[PDB]
Amino acid sequence: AEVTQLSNGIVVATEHNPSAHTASVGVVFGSGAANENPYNNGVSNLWKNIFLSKENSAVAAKEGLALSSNISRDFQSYIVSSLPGSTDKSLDFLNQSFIQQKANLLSSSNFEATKKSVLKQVQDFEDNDHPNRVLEHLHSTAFQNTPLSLPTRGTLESLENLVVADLESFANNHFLNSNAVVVGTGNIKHEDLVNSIESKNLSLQTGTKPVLKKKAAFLGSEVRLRDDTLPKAWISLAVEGEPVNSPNYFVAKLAAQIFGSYNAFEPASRLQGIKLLDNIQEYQLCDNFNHFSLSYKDSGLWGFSTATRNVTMIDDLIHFTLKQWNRLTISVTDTEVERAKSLLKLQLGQLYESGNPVNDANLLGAEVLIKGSKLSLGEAFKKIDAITVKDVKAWAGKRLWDQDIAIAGTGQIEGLLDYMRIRSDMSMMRW
Amino acid sequence: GPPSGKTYMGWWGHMGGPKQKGITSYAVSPYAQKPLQGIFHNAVFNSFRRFKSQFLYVLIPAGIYWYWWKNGNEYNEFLYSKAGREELERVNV
Ligand SMILES: CCCCCCCCCCCO[C@@H]1O[C@H](CO)[C@@H](O[C@H]2O[C@H](CO)[C@@H](O)[C@H](O)[C@H]2O)[C@H](O)[C@H]1O
Repeated sequence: AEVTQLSNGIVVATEHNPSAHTASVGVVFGSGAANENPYNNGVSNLWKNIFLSKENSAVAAKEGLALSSNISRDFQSYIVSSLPGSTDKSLDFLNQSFIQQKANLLSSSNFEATKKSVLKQVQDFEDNDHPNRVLEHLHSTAFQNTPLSLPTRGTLESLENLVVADLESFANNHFLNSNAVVVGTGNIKHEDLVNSIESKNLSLQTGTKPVLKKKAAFLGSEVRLRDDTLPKAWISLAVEGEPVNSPNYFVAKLAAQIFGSYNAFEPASRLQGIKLLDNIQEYQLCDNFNHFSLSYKDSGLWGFSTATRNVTMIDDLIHFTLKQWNRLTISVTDTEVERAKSLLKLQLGQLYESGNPVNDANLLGAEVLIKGSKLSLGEAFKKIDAITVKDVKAWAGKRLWDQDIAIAGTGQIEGLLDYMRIRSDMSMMRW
Repeated sequence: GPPSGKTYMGWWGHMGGPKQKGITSYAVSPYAQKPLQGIFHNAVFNSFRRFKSQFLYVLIPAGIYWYWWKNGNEYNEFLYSKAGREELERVNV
């Protein structure tokens, strides 16, 4: 992970990789679902889909280019992939699609079909993707009536009320130069991509700043979507976590790594050095779980998600997990922190250094849009190696011990007890 | 453990009710709610609700019995006063 960034109005950032074999060029905006309203919610997912439209994709396919678009909470990306030399043609397609096709892609035939696609797409997700649907409701109840609560794909209600005018108004306010970063990852060199950008000119949609509003706030609450027809109980629970640029960003991630992820069906997963495993395998409290330390611009979420068929012992699953979390404040051991350090590094490694250029493009853009430059692993590893048991305890003492929680769940959740019973387990009795 | 009989109530996870689908519920942590002031805002205001709706079902029988008591109590008082010894000799033996 090595960065290089320059500017001339349009901020350009790249990251060379001599052993790439391909290259990805694109634009990333510092506005995602958290920059939408409860009524135009889904407008970004809508943009993503028209950019990947059938027509637009053919025009790129003939050019030997592959398209990619990712909608998140804080950022939004549109990336083009090609061979290392065809990079000059990728920028032409980008310039063509976002500085000329302001009405090409927004035709009544293309739009109504795309709208129809994302509509069925989202209907399916809400209908069958239980673990992600639950996790989305977790964000929805935790940050309710606040920016961070809106689902990245949007709601079926506001999705079907959208018109080309909604797409345009969003573009006019967010697809601006001051809210973007041109990204180039793969094998291409920095002092070469900027030239092709300087080769052209104009300034259509510039000078203007994006809009502002209220900041994300965590609220202790819950949303229960009971469905007895499903074969499992899917739940997600979390406390208010850390925002990107928080002093405890790495400490929180190390804490999540301590409890990690688990798949009851994979032999090696059952053997991990996570004390919680000794409590949940006796009666097989779940099929799987995974801890997380989600971080965004305004706030974060630290917690876990689980899936279980043991619908009569959900109280034990929750009880044991939260009881292990208490340990982070009062008894986490040195070895537990050292095992977490090793594995956090490993995960940060697989994330920041995959052989995939589109992954690096999204990470580069989204990061420079906040801190001004992507963080190197070498520095990340140094901060991770410096984390002490005390750091973890001090952190747990403020974000975990006797703190409000956000819960969401669907399926056979009758066995999931009331809020207070769950909230109580966030601390222990003592003299 | 031995097999005991079936009942209309089970336990957490298999309570005995019909399958539930389509109902979504929401709640907020007591820690995030206004430090309890609903003792003299929506309790004294909404007070006498349970009163004016049900009081008749209690008051009429209460009144019927109280009247019957007072009536019989006064009759007894008269029966045992000087003015009532004549009627007392009659109604008694
Ligand atoms: C039979 C008649 C006899 C009656 C005797 C009365 C007993 C009184 C016990 C009083 C307090 O016992 C005390 O309770 C509080 C919760 O209220 C516990 O607190 C625990 O939960 C609270 C949250 O609610 C956390 O903030 C706290 O960090 C945690 O330790 C505390 O650790 C325990 O020590």
